[PDB]
Amino acid sequence: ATLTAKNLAKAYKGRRVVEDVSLTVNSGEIVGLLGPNGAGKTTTFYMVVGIVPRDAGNIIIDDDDISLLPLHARARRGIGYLPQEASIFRRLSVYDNLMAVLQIRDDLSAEQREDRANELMEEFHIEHLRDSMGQSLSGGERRRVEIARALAANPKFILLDEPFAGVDPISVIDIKRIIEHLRDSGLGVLITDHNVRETLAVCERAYIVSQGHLIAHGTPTEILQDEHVKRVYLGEDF
Amino acid sequence: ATLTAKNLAKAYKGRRVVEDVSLTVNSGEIVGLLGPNGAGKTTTFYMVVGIVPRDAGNIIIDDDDISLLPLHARARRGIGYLPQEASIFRRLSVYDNLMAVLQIRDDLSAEQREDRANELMEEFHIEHLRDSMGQSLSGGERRRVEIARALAANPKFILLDEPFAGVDPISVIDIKRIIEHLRDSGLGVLITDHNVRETLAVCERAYIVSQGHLIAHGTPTEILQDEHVKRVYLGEDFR
Amino acid sequence: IIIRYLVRETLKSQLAILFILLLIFFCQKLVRILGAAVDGDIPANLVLSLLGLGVPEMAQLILPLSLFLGLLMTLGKLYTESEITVMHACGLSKAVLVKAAMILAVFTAIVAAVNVMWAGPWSSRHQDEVLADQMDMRTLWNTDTDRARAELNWRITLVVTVFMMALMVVPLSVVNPRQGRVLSMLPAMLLYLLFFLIQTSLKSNGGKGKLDPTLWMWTVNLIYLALAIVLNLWDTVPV
Amino acid sequence: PFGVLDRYIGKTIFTTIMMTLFMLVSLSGIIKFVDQLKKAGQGSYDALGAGMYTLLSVPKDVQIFFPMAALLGALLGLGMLAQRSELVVMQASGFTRMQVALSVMKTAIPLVLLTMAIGEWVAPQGEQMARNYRAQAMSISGLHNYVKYLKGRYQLNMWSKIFQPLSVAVMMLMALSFIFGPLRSVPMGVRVVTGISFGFVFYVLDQIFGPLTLVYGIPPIIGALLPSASFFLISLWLLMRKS
Ligand SMILES: CCCCCCCCCCCCCC(=O)O[C@H](CCCCCCCCCCC)CC(=O)O[C@@H]1[C@@H](NC(=O)C[C@@H](CCCCCCCCCCC)OC(=O)CCCCCCCCCCC)[C@H](OC[C@H]2O[C@H](OP(=O)(O)O)[C@H](NC(=O)C[C@H](O)CCCCCCCCCCC)[C@@H](OC(=O)C[C@H](O)CCCCCCCCCCC)[C@@H]2O)O[C@H](CO[C@]2(C(=O)O)C[C@@H](O[C@]3(C(=O)O)C[C@@H](O)[C@@H](O)[C@@H]([C@H](O)CO)O3)[C@@H](O[C@H]3O[C@H]([C@@H](O)CO)[C@@H](OP(=O)(O)O)[C@H](O[C@H]4O[C@H]([C@@H](O)CO[C@H]5O[C@H]([C@@H](O)CO)[C@@H](O)[C@H](O)[C@@H]5O)[C@@H](OP(=O)(O)O)[C@H](O)[C@@H]4O)[C@@H]3O)[C@@H]([C@H](O)CO)O2)[C@H]1OP(=O)(O)O
Ligand SMILES: CCCCCCCCCCC1=C(C)C(=O)C(OC)=C(OC)C1=O
Ligand SMILES: CCCCCCCCCCC1=C(C)C(=O)C(OC)=C(OC)C1=O
Repeated sequence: ATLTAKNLAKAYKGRRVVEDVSLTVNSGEIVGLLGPNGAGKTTTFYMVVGIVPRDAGNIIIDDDDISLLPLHARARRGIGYLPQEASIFRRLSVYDNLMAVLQIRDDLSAEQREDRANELMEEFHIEHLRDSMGQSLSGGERRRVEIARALAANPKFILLDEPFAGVDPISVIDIKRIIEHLRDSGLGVLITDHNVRETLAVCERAYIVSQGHLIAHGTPTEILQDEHVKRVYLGEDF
Repeated sequence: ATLTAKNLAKAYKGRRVVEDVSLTVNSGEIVGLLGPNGAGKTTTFYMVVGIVPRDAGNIIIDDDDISLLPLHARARRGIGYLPQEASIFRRLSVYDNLMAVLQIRDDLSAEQREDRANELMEEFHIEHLRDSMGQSLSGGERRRVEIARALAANPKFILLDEPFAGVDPISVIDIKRIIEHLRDSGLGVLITDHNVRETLAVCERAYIVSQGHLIAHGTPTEILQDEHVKRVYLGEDFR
Repeated sequence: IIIRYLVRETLKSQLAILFILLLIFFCQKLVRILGAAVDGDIPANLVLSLLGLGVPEMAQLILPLSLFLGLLMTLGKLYTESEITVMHACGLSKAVLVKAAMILAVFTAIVAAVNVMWAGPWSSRHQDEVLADQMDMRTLWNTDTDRARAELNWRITLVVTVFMMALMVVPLSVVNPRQGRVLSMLPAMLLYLLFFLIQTSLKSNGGKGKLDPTLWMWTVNLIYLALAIVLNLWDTVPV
Repeated sequence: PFGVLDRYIGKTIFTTIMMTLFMLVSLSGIIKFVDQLKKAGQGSYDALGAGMYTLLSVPKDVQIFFPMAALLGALLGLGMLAQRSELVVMQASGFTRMQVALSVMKTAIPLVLLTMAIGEWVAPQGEQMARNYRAQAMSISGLHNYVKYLKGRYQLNMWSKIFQPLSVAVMMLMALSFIFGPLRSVPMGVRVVTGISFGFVFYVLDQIFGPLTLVYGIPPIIGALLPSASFFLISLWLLMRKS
């Protein structure tokens, strides 16, 4: 599908944080939304998800206006969110919290819940953890479950929030692998973070927003060639 | 002088996070202390400073054992700590922060502090702001006043805690130009941050630990060509 | 499942406040009983056992309060771990937060009603049986239909407040990270205090007779119940 | 001697003590106010206890709320300096831990000189007319010689008022040992809950185990000193434990 976000704006106590950004994502495509910490990148991402209500703007998921909806109604029509910090259900087993989301999708029968939950433990290599509770997993084991249950809501365009967040460079070779896995199932990923040496390697096109308006967009080999981004961000990168 | 550490050990409950780590920093020399998270690289750093009490170690500056000493008495031997947070005194003006720690030193006479303070505000190019409080300075004065205040207590081995720690890659040139300037005044410095791309681009030596102990202690060109560190740490491509 | 997770999690924090708020009320019931025993009746007797006959009278406040305070501590704990923000980012509504605060409130209501019907009377009949018309405290729940200051309403307004305080917590236990975690209770804790200051100063001020549940005791129970619905249904057009 | 850190670490503790005490006496004013108009109607609308219980009973309430708002502001104000990381960097510049202790105690000298100032002149003079302005419509000097007009329960009441300023200086000592004790960068929510727990335990230990000592058998002068000395020993044991 063709999630389109046109003319996003916001006012925090008179201050203007974002004005007229236009970012789209198609299915099977990783787009990045990055920039300097001037409000910019952060508040624009929290409107496509929906925790921050917009001032004036129009979000459509490929046919229909969803811009006046909360986050929880947007999760029915597609969009699936991943928080930055640890958000696994702490006192529940891995199979239980993978099922506690799977109990809500009402286009399944009760014997289709158990096949689909078993199809997700085999896919993400969590069949050896089907009785272990939360708060007893590692940063590469808990992160697998956090995607394996946010994929159980049948989403389109999972959009992750800082999924590097401080981790050693041996454990980004598999965070990039489960992200390139989601492109090969037809889900357009929207990544946004601080770690700019990695998302320019995984993305197909980025959206650098800075000081309000969107300043450039396109393929990451056109980003480093551009001179206008180079004054605010990525000084002498490579 | 030199600051050397000898055979650190620390065990909270059963598991030994630190097992026989040793390092040596001289004057005018950046040296990193790197590694994966939870491998002791934040526990063998705080044992050098003195926040966590050591168990079986021996921390030594040039001719005095300081391993039994707490942090407040270690800061007078020439050790400066800079935490990875704001750490500016908020409701106290930017002149007063460089005055509140100049009054700690007793070998400075009462008139001899003001010309030293005006020297420090001029050296780091922060003379133009003198009455701004500190609740509202910048992201770029929350890092330059901390150095110009922790330099005021006359350190010898200033120990940074995560200097980069989530800033813009245009601000990694301005918080690196004043780290190499910090050693130009004859002052060894021990970076221990997480983001391993620029600590290897600023230092001359490293001390990568893994789960209890050292793995390699060479220059960065003896680490990227190493084979043992490329399995519990960086990976298979770092060119 | 997600309802059975919410009920099982608040209940371990509701059956823990019930033995923490008990010591606060036991000691406070023991402060006032020593004033009538160092100067009142001779304490060679009842002081332990008279305190044990005050527990179904002090249970009229700590049973609605332990559910009110229990839903604040748990929903405050689950927002800051980002478990409720991820609860309805994968598809469910705020109704599952409300349909878990009432299936628990049905449990505490049938303990509050069993406390206020034929358990408070049972002890107050026996409280004066150890010190050996217009009673309104020994009087059982059926024969409260007689005359002027029948306070059947304060025996019925604290079974309603078990249900209604369960509806004011699920929109008010949202925590803003700007205000912090302990400051996002003072909107809710002060609102609970404003309820029992009016409910008590309309019972005793209205028992001798100035204003009774005709136009004053059940309108404050209903401006405060309709507040619990407009604060809970904020996700629509303004009216 | 009164540097810049000495006039900054001892100023935030002075406001947060003085503006907690206002927030505790106003909350104990309102829920005393609505208690005192469920009695009105006898020739006194704002006169029984409603209106003129604001200068006539409030100096009584800055004496029974003063110790547990001295454990508190020295925990909620000093814990603020440890949350935004200004207490580890004072030690990382030379300002030692026994100089933090020396500078919070210099704040206490305006506190304990104020409490026995309005614990002798203002609190009983206010509280005496707080009953006369009610009964019409229905100290140390003044309480020393009354011990011989008996010929017990009152000698405990006098002797628990002379070193009541000592109860203030011990609370800032206990609130200081908690900051150098279980600190762990523990969040501000717990420092609110360990400020009410030992605050409420003080109110119980002052009014239960004060008279309960006297009823069994004791001199009354040590039963008054029990709620402060048992909180001086807890602070002393907590200080000499992590070394
Ligand atoms: C987890 C977190 C949350 C925790 C929350 C915990 C909550 C715990 C709550 C515990 C308590 C619950 C109580 C309750 O259950 O909930 C109630 C409802 C509200 C509940 C709310 C609960 C939820 C809150 C939720 C918050 C959010 C979560 C309240 C209550 O209880 O309300 C009332 C109560 N309230 C309070 O105290 C406030 C309460 C409120 C509750 C607590 C709130 C806490 C909130 C905390 C969180 C805040 C968050 C923001 O807090 C306190 O307690 C504080 C306790 C400590 C608290 C610590 C809190 C923090 C803890 C933290 C822990 C970790 C009130 O007290 C009043 C004051 O007393 C002392 O003053 P003084 O010392 O004196 O100055 C105090 N001194 C103190 O406290 C000392 C303290 O050290 C001071 C404070 C210390 C603070 C320590 C702090 C520690 C801090 C630690 C660090 C923080 C004052 O302190 C105050 O202000 C306190 C001050 O503000 C401070 C408050 C607290 C502040 C806290 C700040 C916290 C800060 C941090 C947090 C922010 C206090 O205000 O008394 C009322 C009852 O009194 C009466 C009545 O009015 O009816 C009259 C009584 O007699 C007297 C009198 O004593 O004065 C003398 C009489 O002579 C007469 O003069 C009379 C009137 O004048 C007459 O006009 O008055 C007596 O009479 C009867 O017995 C007498 C005798 O036998 C025994 O005495 C007889 O005498 P006699 O016969 O002569 O012998 C009488 O005879 C007369 O009458 C007869 C009849 O007429 C009678 O009538 C019948 O017959 C008629 C027919 O005959 C004809 O028709 C009928 O018509 C009638 O209908 C009827 O049937 C005649 O008969 P006839 O012959 O004519 O026939 C007869 O002849 C004659 O005339 C009669 O028989 C009586 C009896 O009970 C029942 O019979 O009834 C209670 O009403 P009640 O409810 O109705 O009971
Ligand atoms: C809300 C203001 C008072 C807070 C008091 C402390 C609440 C946390 C401690 C009580 C508690 C205990 C003892 C406890 O043992 C427990 O065990 C599983 C809890 O689980 C959720 C608890 O909440
Ligand atoms: C003894 C009279 C005063 C009792 C005050 C309440 C004590 C129980 C509640 C507080 C508490 C909380 C909230 C709590 O979280 C906790 O956690 C480990 C405690 O541990 C011992 C506590 O005591």
